[PDB]
Amino acid sequence: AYTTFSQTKNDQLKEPMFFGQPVNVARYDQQKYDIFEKLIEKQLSFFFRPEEVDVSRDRIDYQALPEHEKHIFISNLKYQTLLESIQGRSPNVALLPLISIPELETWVETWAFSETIHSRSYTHIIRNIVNDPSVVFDDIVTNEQIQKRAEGISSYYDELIEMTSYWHLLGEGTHTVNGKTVTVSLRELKKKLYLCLMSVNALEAIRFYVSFACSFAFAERELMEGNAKIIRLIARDEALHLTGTQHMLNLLRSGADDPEMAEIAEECKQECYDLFVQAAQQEKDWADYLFRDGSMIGLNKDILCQYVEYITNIRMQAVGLDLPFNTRSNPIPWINTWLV
Amino acid sequence: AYTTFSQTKNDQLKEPMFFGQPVNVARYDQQKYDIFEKLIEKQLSFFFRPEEVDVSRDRIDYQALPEHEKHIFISNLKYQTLLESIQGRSPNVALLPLISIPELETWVETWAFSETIHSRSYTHIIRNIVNDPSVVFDDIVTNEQIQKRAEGISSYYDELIEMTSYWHLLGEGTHTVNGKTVTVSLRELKKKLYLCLMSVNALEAIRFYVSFACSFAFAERELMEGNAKIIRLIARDEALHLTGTQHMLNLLRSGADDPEMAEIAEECKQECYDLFVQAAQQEKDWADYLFRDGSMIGLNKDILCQYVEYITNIRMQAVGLDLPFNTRSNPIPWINTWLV
Ligand SMILES: [Fe+3]
Ligand SMILES: [Fe+3]
Ligand SMILES: [Fe+3]
Ligand SMILES: [Fe+3]
Ligand SMILES: [Hg+2]
Ligand SMILES: [Hg+2]
Ligand SMILES: [Hg+2]
Ligand SMILES: [Hg+2]
Ligand SMILES: [Hg+2]
Ligand SMILES: [Hg+2]
Ligand SMILES: [Hg+2]
Ligand SMILES: [Hg+2]
Ligand SMILES: [Hg+2]
Ligand SMILES: [Hg+2]
Ligand SMILES: [Hg+2]
Ligand SMILES: [Hg+2]
Ligand SMILES: [Hg+2]
Ligand SMILES: [Hg+2]
Ligand SMILES: [Hg+2]
Repeated sequence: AYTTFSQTKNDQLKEPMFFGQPVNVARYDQQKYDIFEKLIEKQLSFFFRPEEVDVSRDRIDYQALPEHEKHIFISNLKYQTLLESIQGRSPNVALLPLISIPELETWVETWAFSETIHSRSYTHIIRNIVNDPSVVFDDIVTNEQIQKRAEGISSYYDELIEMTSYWHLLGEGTHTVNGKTVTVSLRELKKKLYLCLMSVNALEAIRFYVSFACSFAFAERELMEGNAKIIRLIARDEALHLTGTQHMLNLLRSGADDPEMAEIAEECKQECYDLFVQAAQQEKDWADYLFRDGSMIGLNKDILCQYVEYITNIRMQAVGLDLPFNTRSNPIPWINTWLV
Repeated sequence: AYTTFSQTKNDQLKEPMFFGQPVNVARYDQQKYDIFEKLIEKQLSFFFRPEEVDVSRDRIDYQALPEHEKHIFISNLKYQTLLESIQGRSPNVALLPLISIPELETWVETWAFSETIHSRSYTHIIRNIVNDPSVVFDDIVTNEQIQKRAEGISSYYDELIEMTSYWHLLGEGTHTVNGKTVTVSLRELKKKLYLCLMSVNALEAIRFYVSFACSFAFAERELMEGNAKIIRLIARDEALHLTGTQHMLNLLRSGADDPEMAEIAEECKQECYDLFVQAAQQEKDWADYLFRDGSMIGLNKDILCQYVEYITNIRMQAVGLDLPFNTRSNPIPWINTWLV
């Protein structure tokens, strides 16, 4: 079972990242993997207050926007708000019960906390550009075009969480529950974690970044500048989150942290590849719904699909997956002015 | 049954604090109880960076400190470190999966996050006053006297977590797990959550404050000035945390939230009372160990016991419980100087 304070004195430097003894003492004078301590420090140094950013001129810019451009901006904003809602709670609920080294535990909480600041940031923006925020927030849960993503994301988390509970409650083996056989395998749980981490890595590395291009395109035309300033701060944080997931995945696949995981990762290689491409395709399909009533200056369906493939190739190569698209240089070099 | 993003469009203003539909959209433009949004805002305004606080002078003070005084200072520090390690992760693992309103969800994550900063604060202090931090940190896990005082904390959380897992996995009813009859009652789960909350209230409002008195006793001597600055920052946060738990508990008691919780609070009033009496005794029994090699002017077993009864009565009255101890004046008025 899981415990909030394992009574066994253990060498936290020798535990695997996940599935080892639950973390007891929270100390930061030493780490098995210093990268996580460096990320905690950097993230703490990046704390910011959304409410302090002036977004008053965004309201007029928005109202002045053509109806199709308002649709593009608001749709994108809703999607970002959805992702931050999930990322503020999920890393904690899903990973905290499985982490066995202190630096990773605190990094996860720090990462999750920064995501909640991002959510508060979007509330700040929304309240400053529309008369009734409720209109926007309610459309997030039910928007068909948006939910054809949250579902896939929430699924990986939910499945991992459920299997984690069965593991902590019953342990490994073949069990019976109300007339049904329930099999609990640590190997399958480890796979569920790897798949979930790969999914979150794509979320942090591609899903967020595709939306940033949408927001900064307005900023290039000197519009929605308050929103832009807030997005730059958020993007600065996501870069850290992506560094974290990449290190977790690379440490797990190399076999240096857990030989079994490396074995499992090699085995589900094609699955992770498809999972990554699927996310890229979902971002691609959004472009259609996004630019249905027309596109705008500096951004269109074609340019967006190009950027998705460009970014996807980079991210997949970063975690050892084959490149799914033809190589090319950045289709929108101007984005570099706004990104880390 | 738990999900990271419930697909049902629900009015978050009408959900109960706990056990309702899992929070989907993280919005901060409105709230059922604005007190939690006010707490989030305040806690964010109190963000501080421990490592900035100079504690080099503390090393000198500590070493030049009389042996028995080093024992008192270090023992108190190790207990505080234990509580922060627990409080940094527990609210998230035990409460997040059960919260149903966005303002409370984020407050818990913000509260827990601040506790991790407190943990980092203690690493900063420990690493700077001792030659080998590993001796201190490892003793935290094995020290029978420390685990004796904290007995009951991790246990409560762990029980709530297991029962919560059974609830999410099997739902309400009587089940058969591996041939054993397992009963899952929402009513009983609610009781467990309520008692866990009263326990955390006692931890935040009593256990932390008794430790602050020991720390400030040195500050009164113009010693351990760096530690003192940090403890003042920590105390500032704990005041918000206990304000939060007192409000959660009293709102539940009022019957304005979940009607069943009002019934439960009433039914287990003797249990609530017993929790405090037990905790108070634990804090007192700790005196024997703390002052085993001698005490200090103004800080001894009798004074500690008087302070424990003093603060316990104050805290119990704040949540509507009868007072177990004889009424009395503050035995250490000098502490007011350091608090608030
Ligand atoms: Fe974010
Ligand atoms: Fe992120
Ligand atoms: Fe604390
Ligand atoms: Fe606290
Ligand atoms: Hg996931
Ligand atoms: Hg995940
Ligand atoms: Hg756009
Ligand atoms: Hg885009
Ligand atoms: Hg995989
Ligand atoms: Hg994948
Ligand atoms: Hg594409
Ligand atoms: Hg393309
Ligand atoms: Hg508890
Ligand atoms: Hg609790
Ligand atoms: Hg004390
Ligand atoms: Hg009860
Ligand atoms: Hg009670
Ligand atoms: Hg009570
Ligand atoms: Hg006493």
